[PDB]
Amino acid sequence: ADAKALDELRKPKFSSKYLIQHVSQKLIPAVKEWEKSYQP
Amino acid sequence: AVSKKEVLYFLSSKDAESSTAVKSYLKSLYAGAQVEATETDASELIAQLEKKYLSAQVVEPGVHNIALPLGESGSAPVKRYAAELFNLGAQAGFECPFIEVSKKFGQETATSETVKDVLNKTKSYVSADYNAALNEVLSSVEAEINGPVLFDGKTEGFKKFAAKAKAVAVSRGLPADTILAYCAGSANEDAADKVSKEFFTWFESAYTADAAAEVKAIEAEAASILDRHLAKPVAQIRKEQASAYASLLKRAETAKGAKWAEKYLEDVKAVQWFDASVAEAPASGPKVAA
Amino acid sequence: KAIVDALKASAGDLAPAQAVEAAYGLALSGATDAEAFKALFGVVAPAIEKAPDALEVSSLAQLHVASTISGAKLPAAVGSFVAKAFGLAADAARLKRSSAESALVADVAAATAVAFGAQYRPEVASAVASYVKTAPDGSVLDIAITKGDAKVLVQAVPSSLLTSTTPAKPLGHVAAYSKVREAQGYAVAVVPANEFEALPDQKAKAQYVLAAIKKVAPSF
Amino acid sequence: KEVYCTVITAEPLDKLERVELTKKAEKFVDAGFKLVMQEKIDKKLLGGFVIEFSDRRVDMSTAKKVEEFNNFVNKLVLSI
Repeated sequence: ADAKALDELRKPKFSSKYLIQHVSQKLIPAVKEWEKSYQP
Repeated sequence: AVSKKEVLYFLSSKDAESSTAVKSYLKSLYAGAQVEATETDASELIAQLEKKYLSAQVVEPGVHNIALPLGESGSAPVKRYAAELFNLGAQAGFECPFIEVSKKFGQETATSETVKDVLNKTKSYVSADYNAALNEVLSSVEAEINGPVLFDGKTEGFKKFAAKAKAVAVSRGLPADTILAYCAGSANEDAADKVSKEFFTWFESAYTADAAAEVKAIEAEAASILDRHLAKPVAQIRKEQASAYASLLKRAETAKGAKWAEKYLEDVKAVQWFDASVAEAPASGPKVAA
Repeated sequence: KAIVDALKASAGDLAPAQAVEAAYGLALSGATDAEAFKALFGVVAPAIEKAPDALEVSSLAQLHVASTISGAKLPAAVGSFVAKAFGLAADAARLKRSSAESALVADVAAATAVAFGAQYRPEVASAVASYVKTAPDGSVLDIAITKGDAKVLVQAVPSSLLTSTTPAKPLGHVAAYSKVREAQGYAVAVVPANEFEALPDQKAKAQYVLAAIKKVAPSF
Repeated sequence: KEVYCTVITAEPLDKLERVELTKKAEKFVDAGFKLVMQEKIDKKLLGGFVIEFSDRRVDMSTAKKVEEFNNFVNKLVLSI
């Protein structure tokens, strides 16, 4: 309950870090298959 | 979890939720787990895009851990703020800002053979008051030679412009005779040391003059946000901020299963823990277990 | 020989992160005194077994250097874990590479393709993509060449690992990176950039690379 | 039964770089037609080649690859 920790109380809360991670988990595996299937 | 490339960026990082998953990954390797192979592929367009979106996961908690020195007297809170952003960029995989923006110039103008083109491809990275002050000096040299000034340098028509654009740089306030001698150096290390100490005198006066302009804009933004907010009645304020809080919780609760929205609402619970642990003992603050 | 004899008895006054950089600096300085490495690893190996997450991976990789060069063995739970933490701390030096080292490593990998014979541009660049074998601890080696079972690693050390004076010889950590791969089966040919980029043309850069491989592995 | 075309590259070609390009462009003509060649240099291309077939153009330069790379990345990040 109370008296959580220190190493997880040092977390900055409403930073992005996971909307950034949501893009890179849906941009990087979606652009890996773009240049392996790429013809002009 | 980490995908073996995020954990390599979070080794040198020092923010809390990245140091929590590294210490969880380091505890697994002690318990007989095999480290996976680092991927020997993903060509230079994909690799610099992974660097862009992995440095952004080290920068973004690190920016929120750096207190802005708003409304402080002196340069040392501004130099603390710039030094915290330097060590954040060094942990996120960036080099010095001098090395990282000069790499940006040589990347933007790899194919530009005329000096009018380097003033038109590096327009986003140089000041528009300094892009204009080098376009007027360009046309004063473009009128004399009656020809496009080429981006070669050993042409004598180049240093017709380069000795005139150096006069602009000292007019703007930056010693270009000191900056050029730092990136070229000298033979002896004793005379390279006194041009180093005159370069970093400019450099420390450059980022502190740039961090303070970033602070003086946050000071001016919060002052115009507050004076717009102090002109309302309180009942308008209480229902405008309860509407924006409710519009942003339903933005996070309609998206479920996403890692960002689950961790968003876990932080809404962690703010409510902070307000509950202060109400138990307000003279001591939040209860930290030790 | 008095600094290392001071560590034989007073290796209980040191923190476990302080005892790593003592033994790492002894293994880099060529210490044979195993009574120090018996004492210095008596600080760290209980502390890693106490909490493995306490030391950072930059300090855990210095323990894999120290337990390899003087050879003083760690526990099997610790030494297997610390060797895995050298693969992690080597890729973080490779992912966050200075990009003038990347401009150098891709230049040394090209000049080691010219030395093994490639006079055209599609046959130079087809070779440098084959030199990127994975190290056995999980890492990535940028120039890893194999002829049968004899492996030669070419390591480039730009300026950050060179001494800042006028002789400009490489610092002690490049011998750490050599002798750990050398215990993994490689013949490390170290090429410094104060010497490599002083050459005027690409085939002269190839003969300095090939002189560095023949000096280390004479069959190549 | 030839095909007149001109190839613009970034650097002057090697004799293995030419034979590697020639069988790569010979599937852009739908026969056993030997496209003869013509070499041109433009280092505004960041490596690669363009084949000016005088009716059609195939842009396999990397300067068009990195420019079509960024346009694909800038469209996913506006949707994701």
